[PDB]
This record gives sequence, structure tokens and C-alpha cells, in this order.
Amino acid sequence: KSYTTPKKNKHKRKKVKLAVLKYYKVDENGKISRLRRECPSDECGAGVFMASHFDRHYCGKCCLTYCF
Amino acid sequence: MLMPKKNRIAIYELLFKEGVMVAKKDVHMPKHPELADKNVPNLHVMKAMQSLKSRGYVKEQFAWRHFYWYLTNEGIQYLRDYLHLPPEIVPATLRR
Amino acid sequence: MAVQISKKRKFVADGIFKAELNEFLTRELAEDGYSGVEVRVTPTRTEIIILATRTQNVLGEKGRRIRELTAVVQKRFGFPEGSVELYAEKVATRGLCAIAQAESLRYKLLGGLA
Amino acid sequence: HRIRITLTSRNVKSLEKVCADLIRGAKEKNLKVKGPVRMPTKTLRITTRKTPCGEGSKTWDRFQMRIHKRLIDLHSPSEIVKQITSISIEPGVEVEVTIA
Amino acid sequence: GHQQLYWSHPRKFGQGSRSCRVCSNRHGLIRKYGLNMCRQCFRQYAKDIGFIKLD
RNA sequence: CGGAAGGGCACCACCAGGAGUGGAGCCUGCGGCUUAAUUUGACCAACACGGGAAACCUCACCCGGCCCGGACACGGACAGGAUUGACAGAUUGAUAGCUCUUUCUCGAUUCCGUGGGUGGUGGUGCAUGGCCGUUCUUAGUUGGUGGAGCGAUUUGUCUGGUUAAUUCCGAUAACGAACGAGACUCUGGCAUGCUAACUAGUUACGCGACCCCGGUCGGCGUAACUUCUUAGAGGGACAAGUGGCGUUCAGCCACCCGAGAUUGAGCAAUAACAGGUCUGUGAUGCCCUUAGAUGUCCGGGGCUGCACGCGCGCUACACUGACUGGCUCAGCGUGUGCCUACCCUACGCCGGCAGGCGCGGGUAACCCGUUGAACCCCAUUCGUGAUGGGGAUCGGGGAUUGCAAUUAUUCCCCAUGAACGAGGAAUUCCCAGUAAGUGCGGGUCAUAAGCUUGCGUUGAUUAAGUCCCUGCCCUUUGUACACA
Ligand SMILES: [Mg+2]
Ligand SMILES: [Mg+2]
Ligand SMILES: [Mg+2]
Ligand SMILES: [Mg+2]
Ligand SMILES: [Mg+2]
Ligand SMILES: [Mg+2]
Ligand SMILES: [Mg+2]
Ligand SMILES: [Mg+2]
Ligand SMILES: [Mg+2]
Ligand SMILES: [Mg+2]
Ligand SMILES: [Mg+2]
Ligand SMILES: [Mg+2]
Ligand SMILES: [Mg+2]
Ligand SMILES: [Mg+2]
Ligand SMILES: [Zn+2]
Ligand SMILES: [Zn+2]
Repeated sequence: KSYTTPKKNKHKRKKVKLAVLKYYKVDENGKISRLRRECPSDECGAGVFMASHFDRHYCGKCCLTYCF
Repeated sequence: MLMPKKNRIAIYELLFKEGVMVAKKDVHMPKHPELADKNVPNLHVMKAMQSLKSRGYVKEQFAWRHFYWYLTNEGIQYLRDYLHLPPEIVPATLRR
Repeated sequence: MAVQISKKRKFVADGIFKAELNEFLTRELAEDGYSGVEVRVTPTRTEIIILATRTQNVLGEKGRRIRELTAVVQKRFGFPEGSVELYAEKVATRGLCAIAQAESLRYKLLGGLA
Repeated sequence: HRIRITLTSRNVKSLEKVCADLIRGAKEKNLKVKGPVRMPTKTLRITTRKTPCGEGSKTWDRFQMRIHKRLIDLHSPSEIVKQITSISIEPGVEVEVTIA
Repeated sequence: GHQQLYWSHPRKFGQGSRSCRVCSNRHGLIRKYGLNMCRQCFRQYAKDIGFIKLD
């Protein structure tokens, strides 16, 4: 059957090259500094980092929002 | 089917400890009744054992709302290889 | 019984159970000349008798198929493990049993002969 | 002591045979036993259209299932009750045992 | 959340709640005496269940 | 097969009747109109049928939006990511991240293309199976041996009598048979004879209450029994007997004795239909869709729409009635569910009311329940007025169920107060506990009968016959038909 409204194209989620490398910072010595925050929730305790948006941080696993 | 690895392992281990496993032809089931320790929804059970039948490992029969799956020897060896098991162990349908 | 279901629907449920079991074995053992099922219901013990013709064929090698059928019945109907025992019997003068001869005639029809 | 056994069956002949056998066993053991009472028969009647579809003359079926229940009272130890009930039982009769 | 409303509609009653245990049909069913089966199935399995046309 | 002839049967035909329908309103179904859809099958043997009493689902149609629930095989895409989910903010209908910016994630299950599937209440019942309906629940059908015919075939299977019956007698080139019918099973009848009964009773005994020794108690306990109740084996009725008709055979009528001198239903067949079901199905061939889905899920609409016609039903048109109080009697059944989320109700409070609040009984001859049903019976009001008949239309308010009632689910109160003066042509069902009147169970059910399947109460007139009408069967005849 013919249509009038054009079909709603699916969301093409873009890829990120070496997205893991954007969490920490590179130093020549044997020390670690973490850039973004980490979710203090129960299921994701100390391994899963949080999002870094333009106005608030977010974790999707437990739906935790940290507004400014 | 985006079946979690945990659910797939649970289906395989239950199929290997009991040679058969039943499931009602009902996608709209919260969780499988035979195995309820973990979630492993009946939809995942049906599709996994459908896959086993499709690749010539299990045999399917139907009685009015349910499927019955019978695991052949060629499926036994495949399941053993997938789960990293020795040839010595056998399901309940083989030993006495 | 904790559920203490009434007898009026208990008999109906048992009859539906017999019909469901009969049709399930009819589909399963069609090649084996299955003729019917007799259920010997007792407290703590449930002996189910399968009347067929090729008893060795329906028993399978080392009883593997009857074993898995017992597991199928137990899992499907929720019976306690080990409560049900399947036994296979051969009907004397199987020519007089219409159902077995009907199944044989059906397989002869699909075989290809006139 | 005052044991009461209930027998529900679909076939009249089998149920009468079972009750006759049990009372004969009580007579052999010489136990005081109440007579075999007969509860009124339960007739589960269902009426349905013969035709799977709706066409044709309106013809209805009459499918009825008859259930008969008989209970017997005896005065004996529970071990005697289990011994008597464990033997000579037709598979088509459902058995219930009540102490009170 | 597709799963939040995929089957979220209540199925506590109505024709779509009860279905034939043999046909998965929602028409001509009988819930009396816990049959939960369509009239066609009941006629098919009347002899197996025990219903016999005595009269 | 006949648009020819002769016999036979049938309250789905008639005689006599009864109750009706068609006359009015309303419930429901069909056609038509209209509409995005007001989806669809069915059109004697369609039309209260699809057990189809649809707010949601059922739903198959339409208006929009998600998911893949596209197994498996082959070639790419990379643990320097294949790719699922994601509250904020816009958008929508929904907190569908379905979509647009913004990134955190899940952990080889996937994703991208190709074969191959898979699903469908999609079409095809004019391919089908099964089931069912109809012919026809009428009574018809077929061998063996034997006569006739060259043979296909025919007699048996019939001139008549009788029967519900090709059911029998009886003539007879036929004799023996078989299916059907019949027989049989279930159901009601009655047995003071048998077996039995605290999950049923009866009779007596003892207390308790009440009235002037006696009377009542479904008030409480116990010594006998199964008459009443329940359910098992048997009995019992067979045209058995008498008088008549009838070859004196079959069979029919009347009657005495007698629980009955025709209780009703089930299965019901060599055969046929291009009757219905592909929308009962994981029964199914072929075709079609298969990711912008004819698969599935969600929101909403519709299946009810109304200038009209037709069918199945309810209410009534009133004095044998309506209204208000009193008295009084049953049996059919069901009742806490596998998934299943939903049972039947006693009792005490609130209230006129539907209904609400609490502890109880019941998986049942145990509790509702001695099923205190109606009709009907008794006593007042109405006074021939479309009147206190009638309850259509309609407003306001009060409750229950459901996620949700608007197109008012259903229930209750006040009020508004339509047609209908017994209904033309035509036409339906029926003959004994029958019709009709009346009410009560089950199916549908979250809510529910104005349908159907059964049961109970009261309970009659006509009539023991026919082919006049209508059909339908047998025989005779005709045929250039034989996929008839
Ligand atoms: Mg339905
Ligand atoms: Mg007639
Ligand atoms: Mg209509
Ligand atoms: Mg119309
Ligand atoms: Mg639906
Ligand atoms: Mg549909
Ligand atoms: Mg899907
Ligand atoms: Mg090709
Ligand atoms: Mg299949
Ligand atoms: Mg869908
Ligand atoms: Mg009027
Ligand atoms: Mg109004
Ligand atoms: Mg007429
Ligand atoms: Mg001529
Ligand atoms: Zn977190
Ligand atoms: Zn069914």
C-alpha cells in the first residue's frame, strides 16, 4: 500500500574508536587518575563509570541521575 | 534472540542433567516453571530448544500446548563440547 | 489434601488427563502400532500400561526412549519423581484392534502402494 | 478405631464388587462393620450442539457422567485398616480413608 | 521500554483470558467442571473423558 | 427424471379443536442505506444460527504507533567492539530511546546481504479429512442355493390382509438368511418382600417450652426399624385371560383382574449433496503476505449507526383482571478453578433501595437448604375510563463490577406516561400429566438471559380418522438422459 508520510528511519548508533581510553588520563609513570565519576550504586559498585553529559551525570544500569 | 549467556548455560545444563525438558507453547509466560531458580523466561527456553532442533540436535513433539524435546547422541556430544565436559558423564536418560 | 479438590471436577480432570496422555502417545508411538493406554492409579504409585504391537521397538535400545518418556510425563504433569512407571505390553491377536490396524493401514497408505 | 473408608467409582459393577469384597474381608476377620450406604448418584450433564458450525437443524447432545459414592464404617486398629485396604482393590475406584 | 507494555494489558477475565487447552481457541469454550476446552474438543474427547450418551 | 397413472404414510399434512404468529411497543438476527470499518460464514435444509448475550481481549475491519517472537547455512564487521537498554530535554497517545542532540552501558547471544525457513481467524468447503445437517427417522437394502433369460439382470424383495415398520400372516419358483426396524441401553412408575444406612429418616422413650389427661414443636438427647429418603441384585406385562371382528392365520376393539394393557430419549444406512465448517485446531494440498506485515503487541472506533422490509421471541390490549396484605406447597442442578488473576451463602449491624462493614458454613445427602419460587388460595381498593391495564420514550439522583461505561454494562428511587379495543392476506406447533400459564437451575459471566438446554407447579377442549390440501415413499408407464 502507498504511503504519504516518509518512513521513520531507525536510529543508527554511531561507533566510538577506543572509547575505553577516554575514561582515564595518560601518564608516563605507574599511576592512575580517573577523569569521570564512578557510580556508587550496589550492583555497579566500583567498576562501572558514569556518563559525562553537558549538564548532569547519569548511570543507566540503575537509573541514577546526578544533576547540577 | 538476545538470550543472556547465563540463561543459555542454564538451559544447556538442565538439558544435560535431564535428557528431556518440557515447555508450554506460551510466549506470554513470566518465567519457566520447570526451572525457576533463575529467570530464564519460557520464550528463551522455546527459542533455544528450537535452535537445537533446527541444527539437528534435539527432537520435538507436541501435546496440545507443550513441546517435548529429546536429545540425541549427536546433541549430547555437542552439548558436552560446548560445556567443556568429559565423555564419562552421562545424562539421566542413559545411566541406570 | 491441602487443595482438597471436589470429586465432581476431580473425575473430569482425571479424564482429561487420560485423553491428553492418550493423544500424546498416539503422536509419539504411531510408528510402533500404539493401541491405547491403561493407567493404574494408586497412592504413591502410578503404573501406566502402554498397549502396542512392536514392544521391543517402543522400548528402544536399553530402554532409553521409555526412560525419557517417563521423564517427559513426570515433568509435564508435575508428578513426584519416581512415582510413575511406564510398562509396555503386547496385545494378543493385534489384528482385532482397529486402532493398531488403522495406524498400520495409514503407514501402508503413505508408503506408496495402491 | 472408628475408621471410615470412602469409595467413589464410575462403574456400578466394579464398585459393588469392591464393597462386597471389603465387607467379606471384614466378615472373615470378624469385625463389626456398618452396612454399605449409597450416596445419591452425581450426574454431570453437559448439552452441546452437534455441529461444529452453526448451520443445520438445531440438534443437541446429552453427555452425562455418573459418579457413585459408597462409604463403610468399621471398628478396627489402623494397621488392620491398612492391611485390608492394601489388597483387593479395583483400579477404577478412588479410595479415601478417614479416622474421625 | 517495550517489555513494559508488550503484554501489560490485564488478562484477568474475558474471552482472551481463557483459551482452549487443545486448540488455543477462544470460542465455544466450556469452563464448567473445569473443562477449559471448546465444544468441538469436548465432543471429540467425550468418550475419553467418560461422558457417554446413556440418554 | 416426468409438467403421466395407481396405492401407502406423516399434526414438520389435513378433519375437529387448542394456543398462537402476522396487528402495537420492545430485545435480537438478516437485507438495504450510510460509513475509514458500521468486517465474515449461513441467505424446508439462512435469519435468539456460527453455543456470536462483542466497553478491554475475543476482532479477523479501519485509524496510528512498537517487537521479530526472520531457526539454520554461507560471505563480510570487529574484544584497537558485533551491537541491546537508557531518566533527563523535543515529539507522540502511553516513562514505545519509536524517533532528534548528548553520552553510560549490555558482553558474541547478535548485526549486515543471500538461500532457506517461520507465522496467519488470509483466499480456496468447487481439492480435502473428520464432524454435522438434509433426503429420513420415513423404511428401505444385500448375499448363499435354487427357477427365467445367450447376457447385462430378474424372482426371492408379492394380488391382498395387518402393523409405528419389507412387522408379520397368507397365495406364491422359491427356500433359507443378513443389515435396518425390532431387539438393546438409559430414564419414570411399584415391591410394608431382600441388602443396607448419625453426610437421610421413621416409630417410641426421657427431658424443655407452651395451652385448657390430652395437643404442638425442623426444641434437645437415646431403644428398635427402613414405611417415608438415598442406591444395588432380582421380580414384575406378555395381547396373559374373557367376549367379539378377522381364511379362524396374522392382527384389531371392549372389558375383569391389574403400578402400568402404546413413558420418553440415545445409537440410529446399501447410498447421495460438489449442503456448512480452511474462522475449532500443532488436521491439511495449493496460492498469497512475511518486516512500510494479511505475524504479534498497544491506544481508539466499529460489529448496536436508521427514511424501509422480513424472521425468531418478550410484554400486553384487561373484571377469570390489576394493586395491597395473609396463608401455603417442588424437583432438576451448581458452588474456592493447572496456567486462572474470578465460588455458593447462613447470621448480626447501616440504609427505603440496590448495596456496604464483620466474624462463620461448605471441595458438599454434612453449609446455603426442610431450596419458605411463582402460579394459585384468602381479605380489601379500583368500576368499562386507553382507567390503579399497558411500560415504550425521556430527565434527575443513588449503588455494584471492571484498568476503564461516553453510544447511558447492570441494579434501585422519583417523575414524564406512546401505541395496543383480540388484529387482514397468509401461516406455526400439538394430541395425556400433552398444550398453555407460571416460576426455578446450567451454558454464556469481571458485570449478565428479553436466547437456548433442563426441571418443578396448575393443568384442560377437541379427536382413535383421511388423502381433501401439502409433501414424501412403493408400484406401473415413457425416455433420444446415464459427468444421469
Ligand atoms: Mg469465542
Ligand atoms: Mg405428523
Ligand atoms: Mg438485525
Ligand atoms: Mg440492514
Ligand atoms: Mg479478543
Ligand atoms: Mg480473526
Ligand atoms: Mg512476534
Ligand atoms: Mg529460490
Ligand atoms: Mg505440524
Ligand atoms: Mg500482534
Ligand atoms: Mg395502553
Ligand atoms: Mg429518559
Ligand atoms: Mg407457516
Ligand atoms: Mg413418450
Ligand atoms: Zn549505576
Ligand atoms: Zn479445542
